[PDB]
Amino acid sequence: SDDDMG
Amino acid sequence: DVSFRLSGADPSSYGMFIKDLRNALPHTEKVYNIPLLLPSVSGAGRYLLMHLFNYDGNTITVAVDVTNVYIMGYLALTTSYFFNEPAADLASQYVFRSARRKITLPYSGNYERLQIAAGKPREKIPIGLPALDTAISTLLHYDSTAAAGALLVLIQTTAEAARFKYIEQQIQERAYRDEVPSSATISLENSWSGLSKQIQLAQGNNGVFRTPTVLVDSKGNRVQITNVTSNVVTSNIQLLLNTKNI
Ligand SMILES: *[C@@H]1O[C@H](CO)[C@@H](O[C@@H]2O[C@H](CO)[C@@H](O)[C@H](O)[C@H]2NC(C)=O)[C@H](O)[C@H]1NC(C)=O
Repeated sequence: SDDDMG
Repeated sequence: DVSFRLSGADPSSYGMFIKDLRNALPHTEKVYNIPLLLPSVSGAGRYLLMHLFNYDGNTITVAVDVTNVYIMGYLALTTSYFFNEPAADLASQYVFRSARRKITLPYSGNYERLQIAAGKPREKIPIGLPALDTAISTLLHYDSTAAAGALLVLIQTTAEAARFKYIEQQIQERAYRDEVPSSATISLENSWSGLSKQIQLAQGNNGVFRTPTVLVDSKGNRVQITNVTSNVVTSNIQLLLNTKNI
């Protein structure tokens, strides 16, 4: 559901 | 078959490929509006062939088990390569029949064995579209150690992005620059089997999971999923592994 990078 | 070309690839054409791959997978029903993969398929119908083209236009054909989206093996020129596992050997008698030689890789296709063979956990391997281009290139010239690392990238950018919208979006962000996967990405990959089962047996139980699943979110914060109402279920997971195969 969430998002960006890591 | 499904196809993806890295020459001129952008976030949008990658998205179209991930969409093509999803509805190339057969299902009879949906559980909470998510396609449920079949318990089994007999013969050559059990396998999907993905043709991948690197930037230079070289190609490999990857065979995918449609009941679980596991990669069984791949064809690079006139050589086929299959994981050292019973599923992949069954697969070998249906796909890549015309290969001049068949090599069995010295490992099975699971993350744990692939990581040992690679010498690196997948936390430390950058992924993205550039990585995928590299992975394709590495695979057409046999080298078992490099192949383990290339397969860890290939699995994540194809199979895992098909299973989760989040991971597809992660890869779209890495269209022109590789980056190691977030913690969330790794816990999702690790929880697919568990989440699939809890979503399935939530359906006679008012959408409530028999056992909560523990994930990690974007901010690296530990979270507990207890029912089908969560964003993971409504807006993330795209395919369910049938409980027969769990
Ligand atoms: C489904 O999941 C949601 C989100 O985790 C649960 O939300 C909680 O609801 C209870 C009671 O309604 C509140 O005490 C909590 O504060 C809520 N948590 C959050 C993070 O907002 C919801 O309860 C679950 N549904 C069922 C039927 O158990």
